[PDB]
Amino acid sequence: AVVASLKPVGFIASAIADGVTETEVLLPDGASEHDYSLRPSDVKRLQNADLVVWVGPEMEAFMQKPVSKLPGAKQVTIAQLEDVKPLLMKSIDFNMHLWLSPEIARATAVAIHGKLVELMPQSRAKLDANLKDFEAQLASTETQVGNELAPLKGKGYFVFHDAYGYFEKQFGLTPLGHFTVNPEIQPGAQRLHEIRTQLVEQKATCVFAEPQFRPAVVESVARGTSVRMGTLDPLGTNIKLGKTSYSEFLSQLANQYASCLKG
Ligand SMILES: [Co+2]
Repeated sequence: AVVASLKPVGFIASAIADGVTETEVLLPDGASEHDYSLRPSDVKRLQNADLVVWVGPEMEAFMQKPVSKLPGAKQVTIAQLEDVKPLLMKSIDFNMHLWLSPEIARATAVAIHGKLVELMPQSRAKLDANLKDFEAQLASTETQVGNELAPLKGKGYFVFHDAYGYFEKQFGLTPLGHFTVNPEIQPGAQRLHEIRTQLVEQKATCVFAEPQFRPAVVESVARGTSVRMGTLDPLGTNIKLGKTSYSEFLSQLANQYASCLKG
C-alpha cells in the first residue's frame, strides 16, 4: 500500500495506484493537519507501506519523527521535490498547502509513478495508463473549474484558514485575506470589531468558514453586515478515495466557492 499523510494527498496517490496497490490515509476525517498526533499503530503502517507520501516538515509536523525511520527511497516528500521548489508561494516561509495546486499535484503523481514502477515493474503498463488517465481527468477539471470561477473574478471574500493560495492563484479568484479565529468559541468584541471593519471597508462579498467551525462562529462575524456566509473544505472530507477522487475534490471546492460568490 501507499500511505498518504492527508486525504487529498491520498486522492493523488489513488489515481496512480488504482488497480496496482491500496492507498491509505493517516489523518482521519475531521482532524486538522496542524493539530494531530499519529496513532501507536501507524508506526507499523509506515514500516509496511510500499511508499509514504507527505507534504513535508513545514506542513505535517506530526510526521517528522516517524518519517526519519524510513529511507528517503520510500518517501515522496512533495515540498522537497526538485520540480515543486520553484513553484512554492509566499505566504504574505512558503505556503505549504500544496495539494491545492494542480501543477504540484502533477509533479506529485510523476514522483509516485516513478517509484511504483521501480517497485512493481510488472505493473508498468497499468501505472503508465493511470498517469495518462490522471492527466486527462485533471485537464478536464482545470477547464471546468476555470470556467466556473471566471465570472467570480472581482468578488472579494475572506477565509478563516489560509489554505487556498495555490488554487486561488491558478483560477483567478479574488481573496482579500484571512482571519485567525478560534473554531470552538464565539469571537469576543475586539476580534469581531477588527474583522467586521475589514468586511465593510473592503466591501467583502463572502466569508468562508470550514466544516470544523461550529455555525454560530461565522454567523457572529457576519451579523449586521451584508456579507454572505460560506463553507470551504480544504481536505475533501466528503470525498471517497479512488481513481477520480482528486478531480472530484477540485470541482467540489470550486462549487463551494461559487455557491456563495455567485451573486
Ligand atoms: Co492548513
